[PDB]
Amino acid sequence: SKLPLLTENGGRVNRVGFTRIAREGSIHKFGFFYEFTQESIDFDSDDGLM
Amino acid sequence: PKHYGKTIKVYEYVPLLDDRNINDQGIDASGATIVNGNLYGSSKDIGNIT
Repeated sequence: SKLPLLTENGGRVNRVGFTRIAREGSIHKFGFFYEFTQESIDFDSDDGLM
Repeated sequence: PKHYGKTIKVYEYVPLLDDRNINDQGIDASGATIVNGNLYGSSKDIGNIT
């Protein structure tokens, strides 16, 4: 029922259109940290703690 | 030094002839077991020492 049949007379028949889409992504920020005192590394048994 | 906590410990070695040398190793001159293993300890009495 939707075939682009064309007659001998031509004319403005079977005009089509096009479209495009836009994709998108974004970045976000992350991070974490830890704290320590001088005594927690100086008096700690393990010198390789850090 | 580092990595040994905050406490310092040291041994004191009591002399053989001391009243606070309390041990159960005592065997007397005749071979009998005695309650003291420090000979006469801190005694200064001639009778006890003899």
